[PDB]
Amino acid sequence: QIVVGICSMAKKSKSKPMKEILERISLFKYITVVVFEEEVILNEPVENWPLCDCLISFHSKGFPLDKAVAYAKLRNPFVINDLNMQYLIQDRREVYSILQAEGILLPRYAILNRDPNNPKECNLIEGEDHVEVNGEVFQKPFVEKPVSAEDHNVYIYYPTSAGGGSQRLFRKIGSRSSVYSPESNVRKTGSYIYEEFMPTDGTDVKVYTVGPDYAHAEARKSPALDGKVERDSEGKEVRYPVILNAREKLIAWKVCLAFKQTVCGFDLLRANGQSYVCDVNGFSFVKNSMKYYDDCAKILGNIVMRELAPQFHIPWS
Ligand SMILES: O=C(N[C@@H]1[C@@H](OP(=O)(O)O)[C@H](OP(=O)(O)O)[C@H](OP(=O)(O)O)[C@H](OP(=O)(O)O)[C@H]1OP(=O)(O)O)C(F)(F)P(=O)(O)O
Ligand SMILES: Nc1ncnc2c1ncn2[C@@H]1O[C@H](COP(=O)(O)OP(=O)(O)NP(=O)(O)O)[C@@H](O)[C@H]1O
Ligand SMILES: [Mg+2]
Ligand SMILES: [Mg+2]
Ligand SMILES: [Mg+2]
Ligand SMILES: [Mg+2]
Repeated sequence: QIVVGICSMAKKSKSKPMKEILERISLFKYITVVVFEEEVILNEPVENWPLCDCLISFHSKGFPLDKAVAYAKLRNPFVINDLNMQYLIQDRREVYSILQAEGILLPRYAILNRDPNNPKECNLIEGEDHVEVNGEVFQKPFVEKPVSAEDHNVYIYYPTSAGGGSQRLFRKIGSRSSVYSPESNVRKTGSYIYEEFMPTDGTDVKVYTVGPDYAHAEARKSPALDGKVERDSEGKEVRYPVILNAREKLIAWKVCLAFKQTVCGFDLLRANGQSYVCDVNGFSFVKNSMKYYDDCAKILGNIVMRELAPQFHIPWS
């Protein structure tokens, strides 16, 4: 049997989408799935981790990426989602630099780095209705993102013409994704990316790749609006249908290969007749789509078979 190893925190490994997809991958005649126990990932040295021929491994809060990297170096499996790139995906400055190198449209932005060892002072000038970051002017409205991609405390600053103040986004807490603050002054501690506000129809497009030639998209209400989460009868966030255009399918192809993440979530802003990438999240499954479960398991199983069938001497056409 070809062994597919799943290496992630239990919250991910035991998620509904993961269980649905692993059950379908196991339907492949020559594939066996081994899900690495969280206790083993955290507390056992990598030399005691299970063997696999193909490794599906991804960082989330609490995951020891250093260990996953050492395991891949030790055992040299076929890696679906590159582990070294998952360090860069944690840093919005590294994400944006990769997108730029790939000729991918993204909001105009500037980085404000505050050295806490070298705070003689910042390169930031603030007016009522704009900031200047290393000389570059952002008129309100503009967006302020922590450089840490794991920190979801993204602020939007409104112009005087629209009543001033700010919208403070955060990781969903039940009914809410953002709240208005009367505060008009930017944050004075930390490092941030400042970017131009892209005007959408009030929705974000979420894109989910399975290799560079498959991308499911769906839309949700922007947290940049009032911050009230729309939930269905079953208490799941309301999703709106999306079909990607030819330009957007090319963006998905580029993001998947540039970040070396077979399974990759990213966000698109449909604005000014174009589509801008504002976030790359790495490993992410579509939630509550049976057809996605079917398609994702079939593509990942076929990738494994195409890559490893020859050295296993298994017929594959
Ligand atoms: O907010 C939710 N789930 C989110 C995950 O949070 P966890 O439940 O895993 O903590 C989050 O994971 P982290 O970034 O917090 O680790 C990530 O799920 P992912 O691991 O599949 O990426 C994210 O999706 P993205 O933001 O798209 O990465 C999910 O949000 P939903 O897409 O709303 O389910 C929710 F509470 F489950 P819902 O019931 O509101 O969907
Ligand atoms: N330049 C922008 N213009 C307009 N809206 C933006 C912009 N950047 C971000 N947003 C909005 O703010 C939301 C959060 O920004 P995003 O960079 O996706 O944050 P995050 O903290 O990485 N979220 P997540 O998708 O869960 O990882 C987006 O979904 C948009 O609705
Ligand atoms: Mg099987
Ligand atoms: Mg994540
Ligand atoms: Mg996002
Ligand atoms: Mg993100």
